[PDB]
Amino acid sequence: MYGDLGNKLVLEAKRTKQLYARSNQDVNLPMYHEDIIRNILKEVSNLRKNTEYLKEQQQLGMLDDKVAKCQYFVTLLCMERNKRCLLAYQRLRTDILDSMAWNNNGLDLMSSITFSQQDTNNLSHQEQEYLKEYCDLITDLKSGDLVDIDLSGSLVPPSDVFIDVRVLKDAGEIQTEYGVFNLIKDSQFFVRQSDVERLIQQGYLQKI
Amino acid sequence: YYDIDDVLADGTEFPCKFQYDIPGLGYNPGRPITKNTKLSLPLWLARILAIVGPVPFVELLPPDMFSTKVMNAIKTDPVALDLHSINSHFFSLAIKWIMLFSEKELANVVSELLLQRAQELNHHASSTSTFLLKLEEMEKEIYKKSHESYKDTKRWMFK
Amino acid sequence: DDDNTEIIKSFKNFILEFRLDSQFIYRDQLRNNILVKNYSLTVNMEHLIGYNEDIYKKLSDEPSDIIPLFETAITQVAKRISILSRNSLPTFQLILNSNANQIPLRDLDSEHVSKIVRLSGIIISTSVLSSRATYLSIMCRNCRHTTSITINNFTVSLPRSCNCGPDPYIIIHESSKFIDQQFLKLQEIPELVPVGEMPRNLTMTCDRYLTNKVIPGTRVTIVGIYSIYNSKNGVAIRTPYIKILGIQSDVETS
Amino acid sequence: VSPQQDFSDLMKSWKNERCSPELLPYPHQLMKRLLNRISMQSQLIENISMGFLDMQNESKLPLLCMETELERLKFVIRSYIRCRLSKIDKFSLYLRQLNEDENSLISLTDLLSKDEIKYHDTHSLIWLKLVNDSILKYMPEELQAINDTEGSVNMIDEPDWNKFVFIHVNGPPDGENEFGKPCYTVTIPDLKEEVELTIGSIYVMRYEVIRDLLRDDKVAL
Amino acid sequence: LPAHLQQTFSPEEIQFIVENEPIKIFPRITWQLITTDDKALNNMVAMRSTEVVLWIALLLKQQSKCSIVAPQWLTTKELDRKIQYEKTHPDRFSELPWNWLVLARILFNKAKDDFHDPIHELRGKIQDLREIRQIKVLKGLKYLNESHLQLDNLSLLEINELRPFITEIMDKLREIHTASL
Repeated sequence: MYGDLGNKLVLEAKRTKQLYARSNQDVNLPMYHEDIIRNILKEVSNLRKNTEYLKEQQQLGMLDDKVAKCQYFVTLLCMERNKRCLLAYQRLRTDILDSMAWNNNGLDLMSSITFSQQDTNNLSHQEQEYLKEYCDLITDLKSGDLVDIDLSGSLVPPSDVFIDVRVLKDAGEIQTEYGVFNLIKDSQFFVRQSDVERLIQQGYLQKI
Repeated sequence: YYDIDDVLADGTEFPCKFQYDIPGLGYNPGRPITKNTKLSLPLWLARILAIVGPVPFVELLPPDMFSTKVMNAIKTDPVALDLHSINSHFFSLAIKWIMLFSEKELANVVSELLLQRAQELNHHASSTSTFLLKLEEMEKEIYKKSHESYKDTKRWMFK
Repeated sequence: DDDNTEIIKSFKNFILEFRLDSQFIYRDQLRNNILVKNYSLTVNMEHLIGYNEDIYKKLSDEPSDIIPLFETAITQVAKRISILSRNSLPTFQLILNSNANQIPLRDLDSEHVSKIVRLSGIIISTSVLSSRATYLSIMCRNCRHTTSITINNFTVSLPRSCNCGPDPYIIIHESSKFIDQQFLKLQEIPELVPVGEMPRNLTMTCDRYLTNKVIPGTRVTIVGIYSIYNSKNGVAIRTPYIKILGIQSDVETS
Repeated sequence: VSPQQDFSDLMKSWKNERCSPELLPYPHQLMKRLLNRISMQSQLIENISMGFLDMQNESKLPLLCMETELERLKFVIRSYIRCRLSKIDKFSLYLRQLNEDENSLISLTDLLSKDEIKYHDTHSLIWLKLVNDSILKYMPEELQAINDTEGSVNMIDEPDWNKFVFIHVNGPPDGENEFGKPCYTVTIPDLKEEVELTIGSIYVMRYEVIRDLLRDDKVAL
Repeated sequence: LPAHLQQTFSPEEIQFIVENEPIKIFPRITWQLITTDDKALNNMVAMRSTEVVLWIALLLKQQSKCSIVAPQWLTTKELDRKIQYEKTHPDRFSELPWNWLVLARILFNKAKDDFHDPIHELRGKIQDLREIRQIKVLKGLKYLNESHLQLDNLSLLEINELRPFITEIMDKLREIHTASL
């Protein structure tokens, strides 16, 4: 009853891992809960308020009682508990997030971060600032190499090395890089792995 | 710690009675809590109250889950025993309580139970039925990981 | 019985060598079945008839004299897979579900008796389980002959020879291995073909792993052999039942 | 010094990396000569591909070969570093505590890449900045610092040296560490008596007992 | 962020690895190329065997410009001595190329017409040697203790499939036991 709201919150955190697990991974997190954590923050503010109040009270009334210690001990733990929840949730949220910023940006010619992450505005803007700052953070890693990378792509090794891509209602032709593949619905291109990696992440290509 | 299983593991209630009186009850209008009151506490706070004192603040009365009836029943047929009903956390939990109370006796017991489940879980690692329903959450997670390695290695086996 | 050796060799050669490109569907069906402790196998007849036309030519001829040589044939295979040496391993039940041609309930009249018949009807009520026997020991009331009788399927009287007589053989129930049985009773579907008359219901015996597979009231399509039992109620007038191997419920049904 | 060897060491590093529970030293001496080498052949193949069109009013094979090869090896390191950056994402705190302490070897220019160090500090920064305007406002006074309380704990974890890693034992025999009957190495676990180790057989154990064997590359993972 | 798997290798990645092993070939052909790691070759002579890396043999086999040799250990008459030697030492896993599963998948997809008696034989043999060996692993896995295991000679794929399992419940098992002393 004392610290249990955090147990319920992480209990809810669990279900997003369930949605990232088997899964299938489309992202589409329901929302970031600002309300329930606001409840948590009001509860914890309550706590630390009574804490400094009693911290004033030992200075006068309690007179360093053996019992007093407990309040600064036990209730202190509660602060930690909320923290233990609040970060555990939060890191989970960054884990479901940064990976998404990894596997797709997105990808050639990134060329900008847009239309991605169906959560969009529904997810908190505090995370989105972190996010845009994070893909800005990875742009520098993109700028050190000189591989070339394409780090974002090709998690799965090339074979061999030409494939066949079957158009999937995409228009097209937007293939400007390397060559004008001239995208055309209902058209399969006997194209190497090179531009396939880049174009498959977008949603144009279908069968590898 | 950050993983959800641990922070959820700390959420579980234990029957721990107070060694001492503590006015300023945070649970309601006592105001103090009379000595030797039996109050259920989650593990997170109760964990360091047994250490800090040279007499500790709490007795640590053994949880109903660890009742010697249970630790006996798990020595018969673990494979048919239902863990998911009792807690459901066991290994995530029991691992803490074995260190907290420093009990040697049951190590040899649970160290056995977990082999006996697993010699069964390499059996459902091959491609459920009812059984998948009675695993402990964390154990269950390992079942995902194994079943996925196998499934993926089979899907690689052909085309 | 060199012929049974000849048939069983063909069944082993059908399980070990069968290839759908390239996994062996059956051989892995087997392993993945013994591990979960299912102790069953489901053959797909189309693969069977694809493999040899011959063994299906005999299996649609005299099923009840053959199918158990197929059971022993497959359990002799699980001996070489599930374990290795140099127990106990029950002889697996096979469940074969295949398309063929649906034979409606009204159209079952003699003539196909002891020939595998696929059909479709809504189950009325399921009868309470009861055990038949599989392997039971027997001792004599006098000379005390210890006889282990392997009873097979698919009634069978006990042997009278080691006064002595007429039938001095006791069933030892402390060592006897038992299986289960069900008795579905199925009313043909209301769409076709009731006409103006109440629809007939053929009595069916499921057994082993198909038992309790189906909630009464769910449409199904049974496969099984068609056969007749006595059950005094003349003359002679033996009454019809459908042994089931094996049952498959309609989509899905879970 | 041979290319093939740098590659075998690249693969070796890659496996040892994805296996072990924790981070390994950043091997710049090699990884940089490969980061120069690929910049060379990627320019070279585009040059020969462009010069090829001049003899055109033949065989695309060594070009296709070459290019496929380059796709393979440009995959390898990209897996490598895309992995290490993850372990940095998990160990950022631990590494920080490892940096503030004197002993023994901190990040420097060695333990992490000159590229990786940026990733580390910036990620760390923007992470602290995220949690700062999110849940610490509203800031507990004891919890101001991210570090051990202790308990529980936090992180600290996870320099976990006891975790199990499949290991395959390989290395040149003098006939150093071979005590018989078959061969090297010791072993001497703290909790248990030596097995000890046989070289033609893979033996799974803790990462800590074998870390020195790992350093020497006397056992592959 | 590797996402999957991540601690264990991917089934594909172990082929990605094994294709780095060299094997002999029979080139139909009679630039340069230096490539990087190959070291080979002077122009390959037709009807002459030579040693090259795998992924290139496979590459040149798609174009059917080269005929891969069968490994001396891949044969049914050869495999027979191996299952014979395997049934008779229920404890040890015998002698394995260590890639044999993955070469058994790879060389059968394309090269299949090059083998002498490839059809309906060897696949029957290795699907078997990949049976009794697997159950022998599951029955050798009851003896689990920390910290030791002899997995002796064992395929890379076989390692990779069961890895999360073993090295997870070893991390629940050894975790109580180290910590209870």
